[PDB]
Amino acid sequence: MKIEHVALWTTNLEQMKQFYVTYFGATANDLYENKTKGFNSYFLSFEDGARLEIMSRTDVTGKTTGENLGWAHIAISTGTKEAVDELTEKLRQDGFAIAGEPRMTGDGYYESVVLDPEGNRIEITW
Amino acid sequence: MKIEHVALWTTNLEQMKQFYVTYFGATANDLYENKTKGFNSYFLSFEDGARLEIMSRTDVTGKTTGENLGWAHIAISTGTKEAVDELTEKLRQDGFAIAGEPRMTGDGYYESVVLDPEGNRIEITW
Repeated sequence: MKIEHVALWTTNLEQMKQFYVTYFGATANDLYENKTKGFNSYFLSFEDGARLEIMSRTDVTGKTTGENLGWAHIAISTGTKEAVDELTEKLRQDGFAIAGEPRMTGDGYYESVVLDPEGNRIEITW
Repeated sequence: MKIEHVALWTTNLEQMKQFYVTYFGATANDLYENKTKGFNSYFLSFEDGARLEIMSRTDVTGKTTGENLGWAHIAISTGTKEAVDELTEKLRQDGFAIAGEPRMTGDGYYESVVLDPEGNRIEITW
């Protein structure tokens, strides 16, 4: 038993795909489509481990206000401290929101926290 | 680069820990605590791959109404079709909500969908 994937409801599917592909080295599979339900999805694969399922459908439309009970974030590890700093700066210069500057957290992670094109939290870990 | 963990805001931390430990074979680490911010957390490890970070803090209190933009669910694989059926039934008999009966989905997964003690979606995959 293990986590096969984590899924994300998205409003602009292609914009999101090319974000994770550009910045986190993800590989996309073929677009899946269910015209009847207005549903579209991609599975993004990383080096190994869990995949990210990005999906959208015409009825999934509501935005959540702040920090609430439920799924909180995902953490992508980069392997080193230097890697977190380098990626956080590439994202900054490309205009993304840096919610958390790189640092050692009290629970022992060297990470930064950035927001994807639709505001979702991602911890960029070593 | 890869997904190190997926995090979940929780209202009853211990209840949630023993759920994932009981049903999905997860192993918990030591409770982390930041008394100043009212924060508590556990990291649950599976066979390998991404971990599940279950956390709570006195200010994270709001519930989200339906299916919205943002993190959608996580999928735990069990390895076989038979395993999905067996686990979905154990969960049913123990009173958990079966949102989706086991079946082959159009995107090629044999899975069921159950709700954890706090209503979060989990796809139980083969």
